Amino acid sequence: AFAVHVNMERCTGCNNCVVACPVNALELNTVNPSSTDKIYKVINGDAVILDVKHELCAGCGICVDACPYDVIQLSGQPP
Amino acid sequence: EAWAWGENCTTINDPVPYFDITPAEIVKGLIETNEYLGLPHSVHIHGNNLGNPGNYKDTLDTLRLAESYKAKNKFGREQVLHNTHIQFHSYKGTSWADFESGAKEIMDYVNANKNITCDIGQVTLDETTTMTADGPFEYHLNQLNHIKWANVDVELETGSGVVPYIYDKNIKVCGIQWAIGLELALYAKD
Amino acid sequence: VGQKKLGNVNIIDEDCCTCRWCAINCPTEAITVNKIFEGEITFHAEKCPGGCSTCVDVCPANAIYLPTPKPAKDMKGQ
Ligand code: SF4
Ligand code: SF4
Ligand code: SF4
Ligand code: SF4
Ligand SMILES: [Zn+2]
Repeated sequence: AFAVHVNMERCTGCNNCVVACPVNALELNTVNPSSTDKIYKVINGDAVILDVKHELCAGCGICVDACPYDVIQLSGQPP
Repeated sequence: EAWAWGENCTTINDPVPYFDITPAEIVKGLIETNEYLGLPHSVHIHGNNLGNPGNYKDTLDTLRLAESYKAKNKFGREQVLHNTHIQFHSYKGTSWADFESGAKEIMDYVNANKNITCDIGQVTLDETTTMTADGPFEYHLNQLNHIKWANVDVELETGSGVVPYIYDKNIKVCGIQWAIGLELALYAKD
Repeated sequence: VGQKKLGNVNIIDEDCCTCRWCAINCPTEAITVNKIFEGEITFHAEKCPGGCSTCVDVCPANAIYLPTPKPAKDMKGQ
């Protein structure tokens, strides 16, 4: 239930934070999908986090490790 | 499709990787589909073990797959499957030094069966580029003659291969390849 | 002359976690470790969304693995 922050100023729209998030990958890549909500979607060229109320993230670091030009900061402390 | 992993289905019976369906099953299924829908043209068929000696046996094995179908359509056709470039499928023998023609056997089977129509792939004895949708044959040819080779795998669908080749007159292999198509055409009763 | 055994091998006890890896793999069955916890853990593989090897990365006792993909001509429809 952590909080992710995306630096819009250096986001290129690469979409490798959307493809690599394992909560996004739940809908289409799971047998009998449990939850179909998504943290990121690239609207107007930058990654927007729809997870406003910080309910779905799991601090996995797959998205921080994925962005090619580090731009996603993961906060492990309560918002 | 096994070429997409790097293998080839060298006979009519071996299964596809991860699919465990066989050339025989897929040919039969497509024939049933075609004659059920009543499409104008039949199942045009390439075949297996292309371009190797001794594959007239496999050519007969793949031609025996139509023995239980009848061409039903509102268009006039008596085929149920069309076996193409058969001078390529009518080789005989073990290798390229004990290599002769099986056109006699192939056309005996075709002269028997009336639901099988063919065409010849007569080689015109010149320089040419060979393009078939199957990878393994082109790769094998490249490893034989050490000339260019292009491969275009499609996604969830087919393969490809382009390789120049010299069908020159100064080779026993090319001479016999030329003779085979003429034997096929001149052994045709119909 | 008989036996050599130069030195000694023993387990730091405030760091070991009862994994049973060294006991299971010791050549002479000379290690005596008993797991602190008992129970069962199950993995419903059909619900993992693929590229999330967080469980593999964080398992202390490296019990978890990504089952190696089989080669072609060996997949056998599974
Ligand atoms: S930390 Fe994991 S769960 Fe959270 S947004 Fe990133 S990839 Fe998704
Ligand atoms: S991976 Fe990084 S650069 Fe690409 S869209 Fe996500 S935040 Fe932006
Ligand atoms: S292998 Fe197992 S028993 Fe041995 S030190 Fe490591 S955790 Fe402890
Ligand atoms: S950490 Fe492992 S079990 Fe959990 S979602 Fe990722 S792959 Fe599945
Ligand atoms: Zn062909």
